[PDB]
Amino acid sequence: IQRTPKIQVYSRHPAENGKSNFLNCYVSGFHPSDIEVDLLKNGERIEKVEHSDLSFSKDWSFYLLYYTEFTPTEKDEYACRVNHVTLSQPKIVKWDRDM
Amino acid sequence: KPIVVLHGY
Amino acid sequence: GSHSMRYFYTAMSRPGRGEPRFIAVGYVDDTQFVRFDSDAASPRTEPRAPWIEQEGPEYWDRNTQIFKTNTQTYRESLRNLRGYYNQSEAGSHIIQRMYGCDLGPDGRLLRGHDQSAYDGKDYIALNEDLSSWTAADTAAQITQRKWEAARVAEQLRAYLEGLCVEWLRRYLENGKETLQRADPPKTHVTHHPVSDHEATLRCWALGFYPAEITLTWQRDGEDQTQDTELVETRPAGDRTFQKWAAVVVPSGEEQRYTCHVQHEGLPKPLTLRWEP
Repeated sequence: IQRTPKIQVYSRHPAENGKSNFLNCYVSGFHPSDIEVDLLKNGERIEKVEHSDLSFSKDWSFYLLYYTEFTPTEKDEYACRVNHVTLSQPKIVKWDRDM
Repeated sequence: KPIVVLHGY
Repeated sequence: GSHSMRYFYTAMSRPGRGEPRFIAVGYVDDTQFVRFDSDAASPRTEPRAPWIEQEGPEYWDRNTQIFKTNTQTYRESLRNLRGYYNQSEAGSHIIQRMYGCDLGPDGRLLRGHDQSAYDGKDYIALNEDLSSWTAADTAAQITQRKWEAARVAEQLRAYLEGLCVEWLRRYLENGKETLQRADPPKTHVTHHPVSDHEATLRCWALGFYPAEITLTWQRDGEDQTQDTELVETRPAGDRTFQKWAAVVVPSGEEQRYTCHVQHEGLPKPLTLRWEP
């Protein structure tokens, strides 16, 4: 009866160190709609993260985009922390430049 | 523009 | 079809945490244009695309009346559905409804839609005739009887053939510089060794609108559908979309592989190879 979220973590524009960009976490294919999503910089929750309005796909599963402005660097690690009723513990997906 | 409110379920 | 309008309604019960929440969003193609959320500090219909902002006070008042009334109607419907399934007052449940119209390239009604789901399972749908219903089970048969008594199918047919199409065509004109502009994908192929004898070829499509796209890998001119990893198309956040397709290939065989891209914004389909 319940569907676990798919998770993608990526940037709006191609990543260039020292250049401002937007960090995106797209959660999709989940049901029911309640979901917790945070963006992390070096393991720490970023403030002022926004998200799109709740909508759903033809198969009735929900999707949301979480996003924040950011400036990638060589060293800083970014990630997306997702919790849903289908998950035993929060799922953390790291940002990979080539994904 | 949405349709007017329709009967409930 | 060429263009579509859809509204998506979600109502969610939450026993012990207030009355059910109602959210409505409206889309033309892959562009959202309005929202309403009953949980908002001041619930009202709000614009989400620039081309809708020009609509007058009456439009917004009418939308907000409709969605405020739906908030109440949907709370009653959730109570009713709980009963149809002998469910306890303790669990949380969701009704979803989607409806709207599809136009072909000439702007004529291709077909209309009205579909509902309960807890993510199809519940009741208006048939393509816009006249009769398909009910999933004996609970949905009760809803069907109500809707037949209330002449719901007749009301929907009139909307879908009339106001839906009229308003869709209005929005398409008012938003023509975005809604009727197909932005082609920016494309490239990357190469990532996985072992001494294999590497991943990844074909990227970025910055495209609308979201519809075909990305395929071929080996020796033959589609590699089983061996291709295709991520879900994802929003960039600036209206555009992103996608990639990947194949693991034997090292030294990279030139037997071609990525093929089809999208509405391209002069012609692309054939790309890895370029060392």
